[PDB]
Amino acid sequence: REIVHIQAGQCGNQIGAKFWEVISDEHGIDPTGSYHGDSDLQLERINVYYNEAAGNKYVPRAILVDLEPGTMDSVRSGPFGQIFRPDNFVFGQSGAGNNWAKGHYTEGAELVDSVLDVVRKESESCDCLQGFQLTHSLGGGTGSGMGTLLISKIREEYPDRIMNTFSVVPSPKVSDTVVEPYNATLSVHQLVENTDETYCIDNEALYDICFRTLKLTTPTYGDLNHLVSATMSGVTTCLRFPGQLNADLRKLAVNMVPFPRLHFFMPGFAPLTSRGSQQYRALTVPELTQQMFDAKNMMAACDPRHGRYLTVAAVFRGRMSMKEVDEQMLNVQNKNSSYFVEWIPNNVKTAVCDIPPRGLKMSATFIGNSTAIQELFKRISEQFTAMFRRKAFLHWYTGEGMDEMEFTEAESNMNDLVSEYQQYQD
Amino acid sequence: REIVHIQAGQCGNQIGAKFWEVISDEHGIDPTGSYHGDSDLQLERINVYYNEAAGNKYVPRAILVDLEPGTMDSVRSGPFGQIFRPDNFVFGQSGAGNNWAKGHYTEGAELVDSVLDVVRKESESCDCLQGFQLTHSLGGGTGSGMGTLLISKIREEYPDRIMNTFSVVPSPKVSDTVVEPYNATLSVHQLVENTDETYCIDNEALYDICFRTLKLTTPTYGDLNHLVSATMSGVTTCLRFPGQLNADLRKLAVNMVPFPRLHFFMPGFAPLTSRGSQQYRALTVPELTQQMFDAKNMMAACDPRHGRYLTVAAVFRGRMSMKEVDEQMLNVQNKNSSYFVEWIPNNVKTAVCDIPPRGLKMSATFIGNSTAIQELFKRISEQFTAMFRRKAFLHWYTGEGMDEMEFTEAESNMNDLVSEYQQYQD
Amino acid sequence: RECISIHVGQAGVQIGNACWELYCLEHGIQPDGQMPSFNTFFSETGAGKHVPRAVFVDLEPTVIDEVRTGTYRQLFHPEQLITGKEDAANNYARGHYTIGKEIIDLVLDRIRKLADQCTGLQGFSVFHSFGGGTGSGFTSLLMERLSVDYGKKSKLEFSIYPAPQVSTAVVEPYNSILTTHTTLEHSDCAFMVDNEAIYDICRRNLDIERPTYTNLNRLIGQIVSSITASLRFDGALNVDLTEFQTNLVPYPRGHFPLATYAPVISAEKAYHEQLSVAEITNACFEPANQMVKCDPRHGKYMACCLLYRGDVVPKDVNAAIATIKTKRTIQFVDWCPTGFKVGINYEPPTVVPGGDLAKVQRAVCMLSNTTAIAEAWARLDHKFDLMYAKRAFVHWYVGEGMEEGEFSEAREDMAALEKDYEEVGVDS
Amino acid sequence: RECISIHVGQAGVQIGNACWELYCLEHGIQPDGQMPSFNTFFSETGAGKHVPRAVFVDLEPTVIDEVRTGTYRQLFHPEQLITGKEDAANNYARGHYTIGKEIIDLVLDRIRKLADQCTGLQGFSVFHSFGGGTGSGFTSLLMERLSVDYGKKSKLEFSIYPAPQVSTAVVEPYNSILTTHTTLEHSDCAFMVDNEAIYDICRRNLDIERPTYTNLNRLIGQIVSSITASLRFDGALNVDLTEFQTNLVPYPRGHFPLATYAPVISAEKAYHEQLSVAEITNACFEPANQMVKCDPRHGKYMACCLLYRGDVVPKDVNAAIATIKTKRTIQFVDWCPTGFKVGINYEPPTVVPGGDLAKVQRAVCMLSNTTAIAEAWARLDHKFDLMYAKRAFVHWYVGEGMEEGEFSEAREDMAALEKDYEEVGVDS
Ligand SMILES: CC(=O)O[C@H]1C(=O)[C@@]2(C)[C@H]([C@H](OC(=O)c3ccccc3)[C@]3(O)C[C@H](OC(=O)[C@H](O)[C@@H](NC(=O)c4ccccc4)c4ccccc4)C(C)=C1C3(C)C)[C@]1(OC(C)=O)CO[C@@H]1C[C@@H]2O
Ligand SMILES: CC(=O)O[C@H]1C(=O)[C@@]2(C)[C@H]([C@H](OC(=O)c3ccccc3)[C@]3(O)C[C@H](OC(=O)[C@H](O)[C@@H](NC(=O)c4ccccc4)c4ccccc4)C(C)=C1C3(C)C)[C@]1(OC(C)=O)CO[C@@H]1C[C@@H]2O
Ligand SMILES: Nc1nc2c(ncn2[C@@H]2O[C@H](COP(=O)(O)OP(=O)(O)OP(=O)(O)O)[C@@H](O)[C@H]2O)c(=O)[nH]1
Ligand SMILES: Nc1nc2c(ncn2[C@@H]2O[C@H](COP(=O)(O)OP(=O)(O)OP(=O)(O)O)[C@@H](O)[C@H]2O)c(=O)[nH]1
Ligand SMILES: Nc1nc2c(ncn2[C@@H]2O[C@H](COP(=O)(O)OP(=O)(O)O)[C@@H](O)[C@H]2O)c(=O)[nH]1
Ligand SMILES: Nc1nc2c(ncn2[C@@H]2O[C@H](COP(=O)(O)OP(=O)(O)O)[C@@H](O)[C@H]2O)c(=O)[nH]1
Ligand SMILES: [Mg+2]
Ligand SMILES: [Mg+2]
Repeated sequence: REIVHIQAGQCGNQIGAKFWEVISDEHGIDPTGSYHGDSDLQLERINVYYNEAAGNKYVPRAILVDLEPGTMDSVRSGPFGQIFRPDNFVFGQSGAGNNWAKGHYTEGAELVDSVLDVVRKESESCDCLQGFQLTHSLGGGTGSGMGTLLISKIREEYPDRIMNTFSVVPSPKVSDTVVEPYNATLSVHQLVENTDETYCIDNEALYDICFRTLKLTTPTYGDLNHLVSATMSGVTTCLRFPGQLNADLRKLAVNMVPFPRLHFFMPGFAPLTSRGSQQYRALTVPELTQQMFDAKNMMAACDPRHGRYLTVAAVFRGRMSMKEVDEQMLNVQNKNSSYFVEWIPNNVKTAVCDIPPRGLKMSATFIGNSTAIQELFKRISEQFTAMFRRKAFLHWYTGEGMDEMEFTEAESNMNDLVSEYQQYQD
Repeated sequence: REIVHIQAGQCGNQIGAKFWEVISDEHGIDPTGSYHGDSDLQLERINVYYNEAAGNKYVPRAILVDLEPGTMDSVRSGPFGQIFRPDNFVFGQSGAGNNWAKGHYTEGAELVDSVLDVVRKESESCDCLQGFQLTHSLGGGTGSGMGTLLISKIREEYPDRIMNTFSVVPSPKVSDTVVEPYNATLSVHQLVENTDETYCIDNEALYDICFRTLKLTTPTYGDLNHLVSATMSGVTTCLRFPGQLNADLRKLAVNMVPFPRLHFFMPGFAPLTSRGSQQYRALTVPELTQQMFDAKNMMAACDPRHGRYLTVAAVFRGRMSMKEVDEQMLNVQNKNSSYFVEWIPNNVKTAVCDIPPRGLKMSATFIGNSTAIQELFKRISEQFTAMFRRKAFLHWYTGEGMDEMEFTEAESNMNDLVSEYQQYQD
Repeated sequence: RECISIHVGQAGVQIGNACWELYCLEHGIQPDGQMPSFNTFFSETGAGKHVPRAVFVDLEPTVIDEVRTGTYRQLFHPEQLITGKEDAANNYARGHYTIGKEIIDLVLDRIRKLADQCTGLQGFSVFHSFGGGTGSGFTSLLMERLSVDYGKKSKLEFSIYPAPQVSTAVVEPYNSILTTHTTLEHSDCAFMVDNEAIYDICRRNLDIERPTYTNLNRLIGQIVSSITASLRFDGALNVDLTEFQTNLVPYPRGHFPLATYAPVISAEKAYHEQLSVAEITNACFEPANQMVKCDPRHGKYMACCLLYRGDVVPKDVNAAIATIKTKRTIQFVDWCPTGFKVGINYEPPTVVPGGDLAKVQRAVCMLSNTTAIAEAWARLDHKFDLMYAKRAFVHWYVGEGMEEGEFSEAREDMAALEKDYEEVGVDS
Repeated sequence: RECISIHVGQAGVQIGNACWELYCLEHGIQPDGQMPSFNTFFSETGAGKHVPRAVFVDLEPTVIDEVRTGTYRQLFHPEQLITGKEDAANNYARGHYTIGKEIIDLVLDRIRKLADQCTGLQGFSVFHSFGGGTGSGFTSLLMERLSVDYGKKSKLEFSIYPAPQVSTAVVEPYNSILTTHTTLEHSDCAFMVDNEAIYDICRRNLDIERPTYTNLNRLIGQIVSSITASLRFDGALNVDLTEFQTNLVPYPRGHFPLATYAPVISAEKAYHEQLSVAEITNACFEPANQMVKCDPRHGKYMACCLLYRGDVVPKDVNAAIATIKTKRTIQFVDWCPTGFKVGINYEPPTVVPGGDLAKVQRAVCMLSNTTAIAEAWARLDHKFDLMYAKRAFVHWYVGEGMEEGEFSEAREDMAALEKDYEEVGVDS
């Protein structure tokens, strides 16, 4: 039950930097590799995430991908870089330059061949692959461009493994590039088609969490990605660890998706709390559900009170009663059934993991799949049309070899995607 | 079971310089001769490689051949020179000068008579000769020219002993002489005909190992030949030492060669690792097989994924289970049977030697005989035709007494050799 | 004199965890196997170590891992501890075919070996959930195979039935539809258990406001042991399980007995306590003590069996029966008159250290066939149809090779299942 | 009362390493030879030192060197320790003629001297691999010579048969084709042993995921000792090996018995254990416990002999036989009805310090003639033909003077060997 983690692009590498830190702490693994934890859990399920080398060394089953060493170099240079083997630093020079066409279509493909060779080498060492996880930004040339190439080729090799990816949704407040939503559309066109599931991450919403609910002052990407990693680990650690309602991801996905083409997720983390609150807030499952249900804790700028939920996953960590959980789950559906899909009478899936989080007594994560997600796609299409009409910057991509009808096709597919949510929205 | 080692030419002497160093360390023998090791192995099988003189002295059963003292003088002058007896320094003055005709046909032959006299004297002292090993460069006048004379005369004297030679394949990046591939062709013509087996060594590939896989910076011939010697000793030490699947070389060869005229080998060493990797790499038989199978660890510029393997030898050193080895061996053949010959259902030969390497816990070496080898011969023939057409430099050889039809014949035989691989290539 | 217990799926194994604990309780069986002195569930070695005759199947190692790292791991042998690797993904198709088919040969052989090791195989009992993959699908696979090989042995199933309101997986109704049919087809008896009813009992009768499955399964196991452990042990009116088959199922397609348990008393409650046979059996007819959320009131009753432990006298039992006849509100079918089998085991009811139930001096369970069960299936039926109308989630099975008609077919089989109660209740 | 064991080839000697260890185990024989108190395998001197009656042949000193530098080197005498110098190179031609012919005179004389030193020579048993040079070729040479001189003594061979999938030498199928023929011709019985099956047993029954030949040979030796050591020692139903010849081979060309061993239990497994005669003999008929990768199912059975150690009673054995008759799936030939010889040695089964098998109280092996063996030969046959079609490697034997027709001839002899099973299985 191994999981392959591929980090790609400036952000994928940066996000994954926090993710692996978290995981290492979760299992009591020293930055230089050795395990010093004290629970059976910490040892026994390393498996998934680390290769045990002699000497008690554990190496992350992951590859860091980019066309510039920069980001990866800073990681290697600093803390936790030492846990990574040289073989996980696959990069060229020069980068794409935020160009999807160069990443996917030209230049990074060349690197991708070596990336996948390494992946293959890891898949040979794997005992039992459960699946793959990619971390990247939707609008990024290497993250998404190269990432989408990797996805299409990995699924080719392994149709039956879980293909998942976590992606950053371009935020209205932070464009980089003019064609950031262009890159996103191009990737979406492939991402939808080639993955089993993808997570929607909106920085702007994450900032909202940071300050509005956590009242923190200055979010860095590391703090924001810390938040993200909490949910990523929330998801998979319970896959790893024993529990009561184990929800393998695959199973989950099964349950999450009623329709093959709608595989977008809305994660949210529950025990979000400011420090002040610590002294005032009781922690119960209903408390966690209050924070799960509340749209303000969503990690993406989509309002679940606007859209309708297809599926809701409710991840629990810690020794909760089944009654308490089940009753509260039910209570949520009793209250606002109107925001759920009509044809499924129980749209919320519990998944309780016995194992407590470190530190917290209880923890929970919300994962959903709602029609509200279409709003972000609409934002993309909106911008795209402006851009497309005047081919702004397109010449750069044209030089790479992209056709206007190719982009049009991608747009169409975006339009389809939005209509698909409309079909079940109502 | 003695082995005679003849080093010839600038490189044979230089390569052998590292080889004997390695061997001496393998057996705990001091540079000045005496044995100070501590294992039974180190003592009991010296036999093969050293003559025990009174006083606990061991002398390498080998002869250093050249027409200039230069190289041998530097060896004698420096470390380990003291382990060699004066009788092993057989040289004249002047050299050939990179001229095969002078080496083989004229001048070095005169020296060769004294060389072989010494060889004979050693063969008289031998108890039980297993065979002979020559180290040389294919395109070298004294290495190969004189070497080929030695080979033809030794086999004459001893048809039933193993005639083997290790030879350097002219690399595209390093010519010396214009007629370096000419010399190679001329020698090949005799080498094929007069040896039982020969090893293909391509410097360019060895550099690739040095940096690409080992990430070392500045290869010297000594570092590169260190690598070579690791494989040479890999091969024969297990011949010497007890093991489970002892694979005498003769037996091996039997198994390696389906057809009398195809006796070329593709060695590769397995525990190739950079220093960095040390802290991250687990060492298992599958790990070793991953590095054996991977074409990037081949010591010659031939791609085994291009050609087809006739035979694969798998040398193991250390206490491995038979299951682990046998299962993994099988696994390789299961995966890529398409790169193996059709008419042999088990094309890989294990040879496990019980005895561990010094230091490493496990070690392995790949030896193969594949059709991919023809690529180097093609490079030779390619160059040759250019050269032959305009007799460039041929006048130098003409002066020595070489005929154009003689070279043509040699070419034909090269062409035959290539076609022979084609016949089994498919 | 022996029978084998099979635990498939998480729920099956988690119940099994309670079951072997209980059998250790019943005789004071040490972890090493000491136990003097009962070989219906255990087999003895010459070491004096007795081991259970049971099989645990989980296609992910995780649950069994907990068994192998838990107490009692000395008592269990790897033979019984079946672990797969990879997952059946919540779908009957893989559970029954794709994955299960790979492991089932192992499983079947292990069962066969144990069967050969038994002397006087009465049959077997299987614990599973109706809604899962493995629990259902794999189980299904297994039951078909067991019906081939062990044709005339008892086939009892204990199936957990999803609460209409609480569900943890969206395709549970889809899986259960496939399951049910096949189950029926090969089973001799299937018990339905509804987690919500049990939760209600835990909070209302046991007064426990924080139940987990571990305590829920303690209840279930206690009941089950009273049903089976006890029946092989000797009593005052020693009844066997094959006798219950004969005496439980009036119809060829009989068969879905409902069990209740009614002395389910908190420690505190038990102080005051005095529950006579009559009092206990009154509690058995309360909806609150049903074990399945159904409501006896509106169904008809067909067989009603009462299983006794401890301090019970036949005369008083008969008086309690008369009370039941009097108190009727028990809409018995006209097909059967009076068909209420009693079994009485002298052995006192047991209590588990770690439980929360007070020690009772007498204990009675009630087995019953009622038509009210169909209501539970109707709830499911509508859920099934809704999903199938959209064909939601179907691709998870179609990619696995399932045919749409197969699912619609299975629903039609469910209709026939509902019709079984219609038929029975209908006619008189 | 005596017999001699000959170990030829690496494998033969490595098995021998286990064999003499085992005989030391059987009586508590000290390195110096003390042993009181069994002279079937040892001969006694007036020093009180008993030495084995065995011959080890290796044409390279290396293996014997390990013997002479190992434990037990006090027990072995140089007479028995035959070393050559140079190599037979993996080829029958040198093994049989070129090299072997030089050493064989020594070897034969040493055998002859030991034969003269025996009192009551029953015969001899030879351990070798089918595929080698010396192991095959030299062996072949030897067997011919022994059939000349010791015409009426027993000729048992224990031949390791290359696993169809794992091979260490390309000319093994070429060597085995020559070997087989001659072996048959002079042998009374040849055992086939398949390393892969044994590996499977080691990992599945013994649970050892890192087997080496040293532990594989421990298994083999244990079995062999139960077959022979034991047969000369006294029991309840003391059977001899010559009786097995009489009772093992129905056909003149009989003869390729298959042995299985079935109590092959890990220490841990053995805790739970209870393997009765019936249980053990069921295990003997499992493909998993075969020792050769073949599958009993599709062959026919002709003789089946059961060899018992320790805690065994005839009545219960007979009951187990009845079980076997019942459980049949044993396609016995109509030629023979019921021909299942049992031999029972009171002496308990032994365990080697250093082994990984649990102490068992009773042990049973099964010897059998089946037609399924031909399948193994068919695999080889195709490999042989492929090589011969190309004439690959043939020059290694042609330079040694072999004729092409000799190899094709030998294949035709193999066809006749396959025909032996055809014949037998065919007719009824
Ligand atoms: C004294 C004490 O109890 O301190 C708590 C604490 O004060 C609070 C505020 C923590 C704190 O988290 C944050 O302030 C935070 C910072 C950036 C982004 C997101 C969150 C805490 O830093 C985080 C830390 O979390 C963990 O230890 C979890 O195991 C968590 N670990 C990490 O995120 C992690 C951080 C650094 C290095 C390695 C891992 C985790 C969660 C899900 C899955 C895997 C791991 C906890 C409980 C605390 C501190 C230390 C103050 C809270 O967060 C989490 C994820 O638990 C914020 O609201 C919760 C409520 C906690 O009570
Ligand atoms: C602390 C420690 O464990 O150091 C190792 C070490 O770091 C590594 C990197 C060694 C090292 O080898 C090299 O760096 C190297 C340099 C030039 C050419 C080729 C290799 C090592 O130098 C080589 C040395 O090898 C041996 O000792 C073998 O017996 C080897 N000996 C020689 O090649 C030799 C070198 C100098 C003088 C005399 C002999 C050998 C191999 C096959 C057959 C016979 C002998 C070893 C294990 C190490 C060091 C010392 C760092 C490695 O190589 C070998 C041949 O073992 C390189 O990848 C392997 C993996 C080893 O772990
Ligand atoms: N009473 C009881 N019900 C349980 C228990 N565990 C799970 N259930 C119920 O059984 C159903 C859950 O089945 P799952 O655990 O999802 O699946 P499974 O049947 O084990 O098989 P898979 O789907 O392949 O994992 C739900 O309706 C749960 O409410 C338990 O320990 N006790
Ligand atoms: N069971 C078992 N099989 C072995 C052992 N050693 C080798 N074999 C098998 O026997 C065959 C090997 O024969 P070799 O060791 O190559 O040769 P040999 O028969 O000793 O004689 P030569 O070829 O002349 O060396 C292969 O099929 C091996 O798998 C051993 O110790 N035990
Ligand atoms: N959450 C998050 N978003 C990031 C990070 N880095 C870049 N992004 C987002 O990613 C988009 C830019 O794409 P980028 O990652 O630079 O593309 P690439 O590097 O060329 O593949 C912007 O919407 C950013 O907000 C990060 O570390 N965390
Ligand atoms: N690996 C290797 N190649 C060598 C060495 N010395 C010369 N060569 C190669 O040998 C060829 C030149 O032949 P050379 O040895 O000078 O011939 P000779 O000395 O006249 O017999 C070139 O292809 C070199 O790369 C060496 O020490 N190691
Ligand atoms: Mg499960
Ligand atoms: Mg040998």
